[PDB]
Amino acid sequence: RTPFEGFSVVLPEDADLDSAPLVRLSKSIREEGLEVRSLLILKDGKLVMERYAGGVTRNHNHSVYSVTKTVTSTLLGILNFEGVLKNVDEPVMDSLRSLGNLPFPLLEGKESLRLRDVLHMASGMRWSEFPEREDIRTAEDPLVIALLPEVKDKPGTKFDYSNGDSQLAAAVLENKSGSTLLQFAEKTLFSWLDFKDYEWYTSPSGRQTAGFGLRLRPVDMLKLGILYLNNGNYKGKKILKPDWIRQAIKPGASQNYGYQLWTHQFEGKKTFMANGKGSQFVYVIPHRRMVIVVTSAIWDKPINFLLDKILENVKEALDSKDKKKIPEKETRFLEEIHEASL
Repeated sequence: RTPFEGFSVVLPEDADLDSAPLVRLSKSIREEGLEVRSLLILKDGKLVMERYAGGVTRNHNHSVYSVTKTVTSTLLGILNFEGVLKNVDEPVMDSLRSLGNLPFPLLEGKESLRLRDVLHMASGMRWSEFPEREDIRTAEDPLVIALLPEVKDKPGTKFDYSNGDSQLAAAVLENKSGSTLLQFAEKTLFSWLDFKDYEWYTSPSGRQTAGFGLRLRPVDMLKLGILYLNNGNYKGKKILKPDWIRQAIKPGASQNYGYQLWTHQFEGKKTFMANGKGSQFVYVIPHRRMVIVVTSAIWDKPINFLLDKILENVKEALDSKDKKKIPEKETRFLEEIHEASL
């Protein structure tokens, strides 16, 4: 029960959760052979489950893949809080021209793209049809790769899940901040939330990749969720404007995609999440004051499989009549968590 970087560590029952469905969840993960490295559940500010796999400890980091997109959006949010980024309708082109060193053929046809359009994965650049889309992972300059395609659909109208759009969003951040993604994060988000043992893929150009490449501790993923849960406040420090969060969670071109994050529902009520391939999640449930964090290596199932499983059992934990603290229940809980660790 020793507090962990601000967080009280408690039994599910201490936060009005039945531990039994959480034990069943953890057992089901094991016996279905699901490679879940971390599963953290926070409720009412208390860390009620902290499940690590064999070899994984509190201080290990994990590739978070598309969770990186949400971090990118958060950093733009911070620029908005600081007043530097006034308006999501400003053309991305203003930032591209200001950065410079970008040949005109990369810029041609992109004069209408708004920051909103790239945040929404709605640039109109058909990333899904761009044969060299994987080059953003290895090229000298990811921004150059992001600018190779032409704008074909009216910006803001067509959803196409794109690392290129994330990178164009990051260009706005670079121009307005004077810093790369990681540089700005270390001045702001990562400093303010006391992140530890993070790493972010840095291309030869010095630019980070906006859509992927960040590695984080699960506890740091949890803090990112807390920041949104508390409407842009972390431990009494204002970091995001409420208006920014409101816009960020509003569906754009896709009925379920805001500013580099997904909307969802739990108990019929609006929720939202960062997520990444292989089943990485930062899942925020405002009406229950909960954040759920997951890192995994599940490559043979869609990410909704693990998400739905977790949410089913969390619902059972909330609805259960059996919420009394009983030594037998503590032991089965602690023993299952131990087993998962082996």
